Amino acid sequence: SKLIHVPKEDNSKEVTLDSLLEEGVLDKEIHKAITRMEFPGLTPVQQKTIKPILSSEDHDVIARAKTGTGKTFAFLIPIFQHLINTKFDSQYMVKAVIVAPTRDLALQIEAEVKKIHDMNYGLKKYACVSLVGGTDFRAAMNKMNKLRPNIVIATPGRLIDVLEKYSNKFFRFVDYKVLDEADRLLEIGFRDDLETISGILNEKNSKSADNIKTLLFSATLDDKVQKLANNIMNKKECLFLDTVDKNEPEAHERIDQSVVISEKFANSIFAAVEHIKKQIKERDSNYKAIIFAPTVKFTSFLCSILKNEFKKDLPILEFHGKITQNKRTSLVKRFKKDESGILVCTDVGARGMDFPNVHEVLQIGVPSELANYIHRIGRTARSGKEGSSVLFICKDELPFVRELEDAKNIVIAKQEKYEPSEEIKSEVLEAVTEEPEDISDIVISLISSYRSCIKEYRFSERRILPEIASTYGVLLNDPQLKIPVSRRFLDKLGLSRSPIGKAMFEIRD
DNA sequence: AAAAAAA
Ligand SMILES: Nc1ncnc2c1ncn2[C@@H]1O[C@H](COP(=O)(O)OP(=O)(O)O)[C@@H](O)[C@H]1O
Ligand code: BEF
Ligand SMILES: [Mg+2]
Repeated sequence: SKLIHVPKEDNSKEVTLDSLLEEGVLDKEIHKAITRMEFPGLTPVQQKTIKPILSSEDHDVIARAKTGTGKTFAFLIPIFQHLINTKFDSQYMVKAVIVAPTRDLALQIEAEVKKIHDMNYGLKKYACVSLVGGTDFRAAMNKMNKLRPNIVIATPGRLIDVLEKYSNKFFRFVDYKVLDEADRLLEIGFRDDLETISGILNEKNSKSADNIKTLLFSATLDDKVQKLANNIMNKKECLFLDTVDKNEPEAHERIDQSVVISEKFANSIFAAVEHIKKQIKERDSNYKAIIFAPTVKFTSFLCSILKNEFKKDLPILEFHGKITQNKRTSLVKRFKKDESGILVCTDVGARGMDFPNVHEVLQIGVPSELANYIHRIGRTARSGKEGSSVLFICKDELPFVRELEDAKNIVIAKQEKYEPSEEIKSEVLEAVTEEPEDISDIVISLISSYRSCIKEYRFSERRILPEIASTYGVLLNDPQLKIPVSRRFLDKLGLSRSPIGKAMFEIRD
């Protein structure tokens, strides 16, 4: 369809709750709720989104705004407004459906809705139910029946599982569709589900198949999403709202970025520990940080080290997809509340998760996708606070830092090399209690992980994978050693006819 | 065998 740009404007008349109230856009009850949150003033994207999202019964909406700049309320407020605008029509039906790439994010958005509810008990009538995977279906549906929610937040899969069973009962009158972190939801493995959801909701709707308004939000998107969103967009023209200049980088300016480069990938483990150690001393245990890792196993493994190396000083929270949803929710709450501590996680906590007052965002290795570099370091410097970011890598990963400059215009001015002392190496290797068999899996996971993103990050397959592989030897403290595997397994890997596979592995059946 | 996400 037709895309209409609305570029960033420096000379723009401000927008406030009071103005939007006096202008008649916002009813008193939502104003009352948002004002009590005692924000200085509406963030750019909020000022730019609210009126348009409510404005025409036509145009779809895309909105780009940097991390932690209030993109949530930027659509949660208009929704509530729309709910107030139609309180006598279909008062027991879902009118707004919000979708998010992870469960914790969905639950977080739900919690935000609950905050809105908390700031004004008059808005509790507009009930809200979350539909995410890893929780009891029956209970969720019991909640659905009980409350008759006007707002649903969900993850695609469970939402499909709900729709295929109860599309007629709750979802026959949706008017708004919200894709938070829209770009991720349009990636492979998500897009089909979103297209399915879109199809079902459009098919089921009573007024028309083009009734629903679609809202796309993310810190990272371009026009190339609209080509990917074409099948889920209904309206004839799309409203692109951008709080960022076209040339300007998507990364947040207030983030103090740096990158530590090592000879080997394993070294980055030593660099991170030495860095954290320095911070705890200089900050007197007043340290709140998030550290990212490529895989679940490397996360869990890194957690062991950090626990052995820093549990005297701080709490170490392990956070990844293989954690049960209860533990995830609880630890998320704890890290949200706690003043200090270290959150060791995969990319489950890369997008959208708002942990207040995080000092530093560390990264061992590279993200699952280029864009997720922006989101990762986005976990800090949120809501007007300052923040720092450190990227721990080795030379064989440097083509990634280059691709950060080429694609996203992101330049890390602060670079420096790193080589570990024998002391720190001894200290860390002493902190490893994992058997060789486990180390094997841990490194293999990294091999598999880094293999998948070679084409994406411009890596040299012949140079990168053996480096990742030698980690095994480094951890077992025998550099010349190779990972012991069976021929059939290496054949499953498909590297049996490769010099690399021979260079990284030792067939020991 | 490799974030996440449907069991
Ligand atoms: N208008 C505002 N002024 C100041 N802080 C805000 C405002 N709106 C939201 N926030 C804060 O921003 C934090 C995270 O914002 P979020 O909605 O996650 O932004 P994004 O989705 O763009 O990352 C929340 O803790 C919230 O309290
Ligand atoms: F809305 Be964002 F993903 F916090
Ligand atoms: Mg964000």
